[PDB]
Amino acid sequence: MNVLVNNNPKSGKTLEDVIKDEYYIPGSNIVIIKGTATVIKEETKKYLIKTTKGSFVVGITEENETVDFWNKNYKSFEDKSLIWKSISDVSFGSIEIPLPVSSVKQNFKKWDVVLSVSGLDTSEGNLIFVQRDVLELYGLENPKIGILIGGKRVLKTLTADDRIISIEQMRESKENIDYEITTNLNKEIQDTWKIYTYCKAEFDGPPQSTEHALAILENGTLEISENTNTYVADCRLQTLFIDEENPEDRDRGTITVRNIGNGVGKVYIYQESRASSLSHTVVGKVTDGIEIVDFSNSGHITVKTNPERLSVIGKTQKDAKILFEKHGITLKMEGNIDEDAIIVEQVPEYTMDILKSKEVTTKGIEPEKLLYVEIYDKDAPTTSWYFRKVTGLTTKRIGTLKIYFKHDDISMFERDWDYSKGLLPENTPEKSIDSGIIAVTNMVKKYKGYIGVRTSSNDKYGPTGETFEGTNIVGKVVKNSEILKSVKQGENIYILEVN
Amino acid sequence: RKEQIVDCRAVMGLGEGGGLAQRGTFAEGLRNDVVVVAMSPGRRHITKPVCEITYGIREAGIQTSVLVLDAGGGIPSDAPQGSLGSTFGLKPEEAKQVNRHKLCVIHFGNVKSHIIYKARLFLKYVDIPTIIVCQTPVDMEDFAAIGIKTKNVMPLESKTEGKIVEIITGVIRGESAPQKKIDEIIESIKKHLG
Amino acid sequence: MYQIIRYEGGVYKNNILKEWIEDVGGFIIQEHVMQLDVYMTIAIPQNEIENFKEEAKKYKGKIVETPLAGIEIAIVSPSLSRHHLPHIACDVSEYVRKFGAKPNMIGLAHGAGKNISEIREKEKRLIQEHDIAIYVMGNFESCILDKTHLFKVDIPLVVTGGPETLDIPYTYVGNLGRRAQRLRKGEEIRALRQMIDEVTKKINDKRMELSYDPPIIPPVVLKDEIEKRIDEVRGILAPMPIVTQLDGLRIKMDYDRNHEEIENVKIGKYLLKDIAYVTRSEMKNYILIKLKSTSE
Repeated sequence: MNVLVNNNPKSGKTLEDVIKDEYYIPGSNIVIIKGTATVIKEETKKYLIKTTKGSFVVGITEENETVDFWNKNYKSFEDKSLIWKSISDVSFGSIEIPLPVSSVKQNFKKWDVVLSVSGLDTSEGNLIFVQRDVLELYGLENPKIGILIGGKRVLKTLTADDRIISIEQMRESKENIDYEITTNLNKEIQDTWKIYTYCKAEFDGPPQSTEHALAILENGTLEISENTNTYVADCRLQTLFIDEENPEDRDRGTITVRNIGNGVGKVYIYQESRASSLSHTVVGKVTDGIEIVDFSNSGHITVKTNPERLSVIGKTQKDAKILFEKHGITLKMEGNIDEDAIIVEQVPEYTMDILKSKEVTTKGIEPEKLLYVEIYDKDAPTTSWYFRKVTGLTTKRIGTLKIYFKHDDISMFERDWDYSKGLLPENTPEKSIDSGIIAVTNMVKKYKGYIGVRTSSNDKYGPTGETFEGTNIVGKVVKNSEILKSVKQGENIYILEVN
Repeated sequence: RKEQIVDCRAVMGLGEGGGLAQRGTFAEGLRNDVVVVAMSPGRRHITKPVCEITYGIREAGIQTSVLVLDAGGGIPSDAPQGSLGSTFGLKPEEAKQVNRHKLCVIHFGNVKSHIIYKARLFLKYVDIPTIIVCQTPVDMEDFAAIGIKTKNVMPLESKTEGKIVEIITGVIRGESAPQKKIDEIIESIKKHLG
Repeated sequence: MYQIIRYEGGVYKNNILKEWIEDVGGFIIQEHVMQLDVYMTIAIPQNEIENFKEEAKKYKGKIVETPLAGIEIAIVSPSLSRHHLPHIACDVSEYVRKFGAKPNMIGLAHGAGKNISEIREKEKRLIQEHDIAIYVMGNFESCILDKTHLFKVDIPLVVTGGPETLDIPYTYVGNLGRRAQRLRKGEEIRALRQMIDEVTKKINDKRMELSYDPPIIPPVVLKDEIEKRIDEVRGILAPMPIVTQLDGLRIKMDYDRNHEEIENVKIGKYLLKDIAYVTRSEMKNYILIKLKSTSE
């Protein structure tokens, strides 16, 4: 009935009822926690005590059989006064110790818990808390049960009068947390059940890495691609480079981006307090609601980022105006000023730089200058991924292509010699290439990775001057044309994916 | 008579019933006077011809280091018509570990043409005087024919920065070295160290 | 919490496994590539043991449980001559290395003889700078019985000797005397395993004693922090540039030129000089670090 929700209790039996108010992008997981178990387990290999002279910490080491005796017979040695504190060390009891008192004497070390049956009389078995390394001195199979270290002074000061009274142990205790992971809504709630819906992310780091993390969390959901006992990672952008080092502690609920190696660009959220790493760039932290990350092993988690991503590249000019004035940021115009002018470039382009500078320079483009392209992702997956990485469409909505070489009908674009690695021949032409086809030369040719397009058709050479076996088609230009013939070398043209 | 402490290697040897040393490993004898260079951790080089020389140097009162080369077998790639079988080489860290010693003792093998180019590549990066211990009699002039610095027979165009200070012949790989060879090595080290 | 084990796999895709270790918070203590296989001593958190085992079986690697890969051992041979050095002492040292420990050969100046034997104070303190000392003695009862004064240190001690049973007031492992062959017979391997068992028991007792009052910072992550801050640690030509001791470290730099740099290292929010005893080492004028506990 009366259940506690987040911090503001609700009641609605079905999840839907309570999660109606709770912000949640559909598709993520639901974490419920039930409660705590608080299992008390104690083995006290190291035993405690409560003598009339204080409390020392004994610790069983030599199994022998004195340990087997102590196991439960230490409770029979409870409330036993110090019998003697002579050259034969401090002794206590003396209780019945049926352990076969083998005359065979043994060597013992300074402060070594010993259950030497004093006088070889079972019932006179003395708890001889050894003080000085006594050599062949006591009988018994082997009086050595453990070693005394903690509270050494206590057993030293301990006088005959003082007893061990409450021979303590270690009250060893543990904790278990119930967790169940869900993603149903029509279920009955019994009483006093706690539900968490989303986590809050606070971003504070270098601008490029933080922008990478924001682009990962632009939709509010974080995919769980890898999970361990210490972190969960997202692999949406695993081949994108960053060069920023932020090597501080990867504490509980820390967000990091791996900046080097096979997994450069992966976004990590840490569920355990770990040491700093040079290969991890911390981009922020998760402030409250960590348990949704803690108890989620796979799927989706709804993430809300405190600093909104201020990158308006796919929007109109009035949208940027109103969104940046609602954040109190001074604005100035550069290119197309029309309220519907499509923004192409913004200076600075990083959210952290914008917030620290409190000014944005927005560049618009003419409606007919924007180039419209369609990318074949199903036909040439690797080539399309490379094209998106090089043109920048993986992060923003408008990509930039730089003219590298030009001759009449051909216009070749610049390449990135960092993403052109697995450019296996993917979509090779079979017939004559038609006009307005974007293509990338594969690893077969010497100029692998160069992109180009031609405004005419030939039956022999691709849009980049290579034969068909050395060219894989990635996409085509759909709507806007007659701007590739009026762009000089080195100038940048801007593209928009229309699928 | 003084204390002698060896910084042992950090890597275990070759299995259970095999050699104790590991390839590409260095064992520092604290005070750096003589380094003994072994080509491989195998039975042809470890404990039969190398650790015997090592205990002779340690018995003479000179602290000893033993370095096992990572790639000590074969001929260098600058041998005529390239290398065959395996490629001999020296790492920069190995050269730096050798170069902090006052003297070097290196154990070579049988073929005369292999030893000269191996010593040339070794002394291209080692600048301390080294003693060559091999089995077949090589003269201390055939090293100068390919451009190796040498105490008695200098070359006109020296292609090495290190000097061969003594050639000792009659030590077979994988066999127990006699006391006379150890005495010759000790006398050479004492005459060319202090 | 940081279990230390040895990984034996191949060099192919080993960098991806190193990245996984770095991602889960593990630290690579020692790395060695022979030809195509790599031996990797890694300290990983205890909650990732099964995940690392699944990762290692993905790359067809091998996990070897090494109980001694957090300590350093002094092996005290009487001399470095042909009698004790080229066999037994290296057999003991390599068997100690097989379970992860970092050994050091201590050759006494006057450790030979029955009544003319003596031990210097400098050699004594060098022995006390280690975590545990192993003495490689001879094969006569009266010789070792008249040689007890060599084993006079406040360090855990295991004495190896020729006779099966000795009446010294120290831990003794028999059937390991002075020999001239490599230890390969069954009795010799059994005696080596026995010595490993005794040193493992002593190390476990000392670990429990240290765990009664833990230090401020574990030595493994302190070594990791020192390698992260000090940039001259990659230029060390020593076998193990930083040796992880039981309750400290041994950094193999010159003490006079580097102690002010080592002490002024900020770990967490603490300076190192207030939390550790940075002192000159007897071994080649190195830097020895002894960690304080949480009581002080």
